[PDB]
Amino acid sequence: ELRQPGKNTRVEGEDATIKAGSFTTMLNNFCQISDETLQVTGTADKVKKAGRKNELAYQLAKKSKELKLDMEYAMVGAPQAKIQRNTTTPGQMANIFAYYKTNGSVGANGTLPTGDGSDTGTAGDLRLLTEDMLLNASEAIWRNGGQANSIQTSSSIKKAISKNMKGRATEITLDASDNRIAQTVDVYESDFGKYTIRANRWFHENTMFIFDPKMHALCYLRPFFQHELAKTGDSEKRQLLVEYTLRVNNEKSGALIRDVVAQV
Amino acid sequence: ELRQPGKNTRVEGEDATIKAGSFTTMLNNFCQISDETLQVTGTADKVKKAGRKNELAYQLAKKSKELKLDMEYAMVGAPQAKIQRNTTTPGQMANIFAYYKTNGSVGANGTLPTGDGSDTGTAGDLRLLTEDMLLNASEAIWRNGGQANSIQTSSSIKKAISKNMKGRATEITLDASDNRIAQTVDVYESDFGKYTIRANRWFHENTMFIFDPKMHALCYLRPFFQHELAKTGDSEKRQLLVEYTLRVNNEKSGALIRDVVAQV
Amino acid sequence: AISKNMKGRATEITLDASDNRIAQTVDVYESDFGKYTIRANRWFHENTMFIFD
Amino acid sequence: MATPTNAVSTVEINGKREDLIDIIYNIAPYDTPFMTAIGKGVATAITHEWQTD
Repeated sequence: ELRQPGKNTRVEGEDATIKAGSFTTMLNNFCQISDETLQVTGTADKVKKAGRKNELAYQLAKKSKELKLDMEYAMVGAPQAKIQRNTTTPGQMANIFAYYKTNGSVGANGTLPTGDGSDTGTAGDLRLLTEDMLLNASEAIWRNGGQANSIQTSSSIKKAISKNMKGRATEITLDASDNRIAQTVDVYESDFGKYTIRANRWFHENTMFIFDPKMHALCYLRPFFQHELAKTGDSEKRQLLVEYTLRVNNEKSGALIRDVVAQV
Repeated sequence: ELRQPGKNTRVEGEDATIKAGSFTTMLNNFCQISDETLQVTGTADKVKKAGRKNELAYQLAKKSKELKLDMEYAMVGAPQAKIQRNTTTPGQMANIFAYYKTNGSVGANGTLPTGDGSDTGTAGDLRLLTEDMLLNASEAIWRNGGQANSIQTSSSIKKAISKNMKGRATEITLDASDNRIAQTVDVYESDFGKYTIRANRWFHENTMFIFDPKMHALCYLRPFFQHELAKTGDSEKRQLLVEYTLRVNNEKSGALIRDVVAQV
Repeated sequence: AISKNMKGRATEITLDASDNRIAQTVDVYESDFGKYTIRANRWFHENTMFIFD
Repeated sequence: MATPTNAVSTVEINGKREDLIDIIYNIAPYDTPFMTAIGKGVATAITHEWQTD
């Protein structure tokens, strides 16, 4: 980042005085391992059943879908702080709840995260969702030069926004001849940015996230794979594994509003 | 159905831990019989009449129409719970009122059905129709992954909706110079779904049904037919029979709102 | 009376302030169950209305 | 949580090459709207003066 301007008046013919420069900042994240296991007895694969030819493939497909859902939840489901792996303790991811601390807002008696990813702070008292939070977040993003253009939140907050938002309005009129009734709010505009609002099934409740998709990355240390375990009897065992990490390019480009309740 | 995501942090290189899978759920329904009978004397079929040539077919057509109407009423006319048949008890099938218990709503001191089809619950006190009922139903349907696009209700509820719906709007405007008055509400749209509202003559009052046509089937054990009875005099008798049942694929793809009244 | 106060489903009935013409007449009534054209009859019995085909 | 006892893991072995991406992320803004709006000119002395009426 750059430095704040100052007086900078200087004196004519002066011997040059050296001014200190600016240095970069280091950030890092750890890796996480996810897995899923399955065991099916031999006799269950031979009996005739309705809708399935082989039970193993059915269960394996369901487990793979659940593993992808687990990866998404680990990404955005709940706050998470980085933990260094050890021979007795698991290694943990640092998600978005442990990085964004500048342009966001927190409830009363709440503490912001440090910013390195080692902690996520403490939650505050819930408050009603107002447009002032969105306006302040957009202004803060604009001040820091961010280019966020996407908004994601839980289904309840999306429902609350669509039902009663009335941005800079007081009437909300509808023609009597119109035969269609719609409750849909997707695009938010202001002097500082343009955003599209979308709902996420697995998003953490009482949270809103304004972000630029290009400033986040998911890095695979080991791409998702699977293998079969050792045969020790009349059953078959399978396992699937993946190893991943998450990188946030710059915290200043987004905002995270927490402890916001919808529909009172 | 699938399961909710969780922590899923895992430890490097540990012995694989086996966790249980998911299992399906079984649903079933019974069959029921409907009939009609007609007897016409020989004299009535010989005299001249205005508008008819043969009395028997003239009555039989109306009897068949009434049988179809009775089938429709058995489907949606009133709540019904399945009853096993014996030598003294008629067999009864279960309609939609005994299957939908997830995305719907009931009045105060109301009880939801069990779900198997053995009971329909207890009705609550009537309450006014509001926008948030439909909005919450749509959100619940969207959360469970259902894809419904039809709404059906009684004539009185359709009249009430078309009069004072005003979804998301605080006022309705009409041009003073306009000479056309219209009262028509057909399509309800939100960020979670989109439905078209239609009125049913035989629908149960104080009920609204949001559903998808592709998830409901009518199964004929014996297709509708008719036959001759024994002759015991100067008269002719006919009988008509049908045997059917109803299958609901998944109650999570629709909603059933109960105990709503047009006027307090 | 019908043209005086109908306001079908409406709540405001607005009129432009700059409009120099005032019109007060209702001819077509449309609902979910039918469409009707309203006409007055000189010889019709008083205090009666007839909806018919 | 076993991490079998004599298994060679990331903890034991040495010489892991560090990964550091070659991109530096800077989005600090730098704009001077007032400089762009106002006009430009040339001064030829320490003191620059003009008149008004």
